[PDB]
Amino acid sequence: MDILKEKIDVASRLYNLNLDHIPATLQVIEHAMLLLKNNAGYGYFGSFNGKNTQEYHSFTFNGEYSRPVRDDLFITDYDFFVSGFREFNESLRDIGSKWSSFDSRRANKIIYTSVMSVACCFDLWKSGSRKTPGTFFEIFMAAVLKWMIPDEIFSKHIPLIDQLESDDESIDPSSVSTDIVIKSAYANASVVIPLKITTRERIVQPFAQQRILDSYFGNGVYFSFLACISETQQDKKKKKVNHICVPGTIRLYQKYLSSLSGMYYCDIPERYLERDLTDIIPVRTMGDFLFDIYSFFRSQGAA
Amino acid sequence: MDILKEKIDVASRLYNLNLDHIPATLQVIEHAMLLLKNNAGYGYFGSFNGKNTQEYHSFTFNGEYSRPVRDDLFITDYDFFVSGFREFNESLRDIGSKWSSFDSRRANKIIYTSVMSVACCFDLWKSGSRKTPGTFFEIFMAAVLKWMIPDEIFSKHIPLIDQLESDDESIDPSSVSTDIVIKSAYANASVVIPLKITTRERIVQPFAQQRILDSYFGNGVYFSFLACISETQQDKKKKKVNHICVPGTIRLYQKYLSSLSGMYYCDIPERYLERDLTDIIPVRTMGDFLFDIYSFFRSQGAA
Repeated sequence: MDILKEKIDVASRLYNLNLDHIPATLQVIEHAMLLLKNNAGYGYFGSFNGKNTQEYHSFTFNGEYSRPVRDDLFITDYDFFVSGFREFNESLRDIGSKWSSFDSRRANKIIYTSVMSVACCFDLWKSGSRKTPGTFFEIFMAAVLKWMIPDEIFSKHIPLIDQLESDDESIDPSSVSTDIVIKSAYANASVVIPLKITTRERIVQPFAQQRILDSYFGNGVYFSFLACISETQQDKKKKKVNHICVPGTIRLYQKYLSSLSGMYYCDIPERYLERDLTDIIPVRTMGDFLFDIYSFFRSQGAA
Repeated sequence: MDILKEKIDVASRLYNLNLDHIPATLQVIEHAMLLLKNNAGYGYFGSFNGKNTQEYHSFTFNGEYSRPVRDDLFITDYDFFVSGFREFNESLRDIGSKWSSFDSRRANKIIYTSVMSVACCFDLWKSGSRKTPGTFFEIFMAAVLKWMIPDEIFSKHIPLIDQLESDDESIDPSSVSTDIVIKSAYANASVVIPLKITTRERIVQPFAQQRILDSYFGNGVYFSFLACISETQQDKKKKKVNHICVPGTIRLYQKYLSSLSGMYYCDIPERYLERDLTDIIPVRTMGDFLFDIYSFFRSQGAA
């Protein structure tokens, strides 16, 4: 409960110190999962309604509700999740040769569960920076991306990215920038992975950053892939789920501000699945994310 | 108290309907001023400390405090303010011929007082959209800019600006975009005035917008001038005032994201007065703002 924060802080500190943080981060997953399992109620909460219906569940504790959870996506069985996680782990070693839709669906479900397990724990036991789930999301992904392409350069900091993130934190201590830079060992090209659970008004931020990097380093050096969990919004009173989408804005951004290589969600909002977006920017999955990122580095750039 | 909101709503509705809103907006100033005068305590609150000291005052009511107010800037005498306002009004008619430092200082002090009088009323009597002071700031400035250059085209809406503002509001109903577009009657050029009391993380927003307009309409069609009140932040516990500045970020933004014509404050943060910013972007005053904007249109563009 308060053991969870301590446990994150351990993994968070290892990460900043730039040490092997993966064991300590798995320990956070283990503990968040067992916490919800032994203390939290779990039921149907509300639905999103558009072209289709999407049902969402919530974890409960002493009245309080967690953010909405796609039950069809969250693995609510611990032993299931444990053996799932190991196979997910081994499939990343041979993603070059095999990456079926079953490999993608489970990578997606695993990432979702891992991040959302930590997130929901904070919604119920409200202890931490309130930006800690965002922090765990970065740490976790940094963990997985390391298992997968362990030969690419992780430990580079770029001055202008550090500038934007330092200044961001100096404004709002609760809204802090988590971006991952992976540079290719073999060519002068690298990816930049802005991580956010949900985007809200910070949707311009990856676009603006891409623009800045293009006009500072030149056009084919940095490629941005955006990783998210959802765009869900809880309406706690009416027991239903919104999807906060700005399709017009993203199109303006893609066309006239800057181009990103892709947008990725565990829980893709139904609105973002349409051609008005997908024509001009890939909107894929967190399982698709891993392959796309790997593919980029196999290609040595240019994707 | 609750009469103030009703009174703003009247002026706000006239404005959106695109009618003469100036009388109804002066009535809001009249009433906010008399409210603070008859009900509010007024004392020294705290200071900012850097290269120099800057003392700030606050209005009080039933324990509650208003945001910090530069006493040297706010006109706390009603009759003073009233005769001040009229002369300010007449000087805008002949700003071409005369605009001394005394004309600029009083324009600055008048704008400051008008906007901050409404703002502090909301901090004490907490009734309204919580974005209403921002709303009044736009309305007020739109009022003054109309007295000054009454021959330029105010009533144009640009699709892509409407898109960004509509989407902004759809995300956060409390954080809404207030930008003024004035198009020159005589040449294909116009200004875009993003208004914000303080900027916070929304500092990228005018830069990104400028970029988008340059890459959609071409480079010499839109020029952005940023109008603010301060960058003050209250620390209610320690009784002192911070200045939330991001000088590195604005430089990155000016150089690599987009160029704005100027940045204007009633209460310019001391940090923004340095050459590292002022070399690459004008950082002037709200009194200087009026002349600069007028100058732009006298020039018929290009400034």
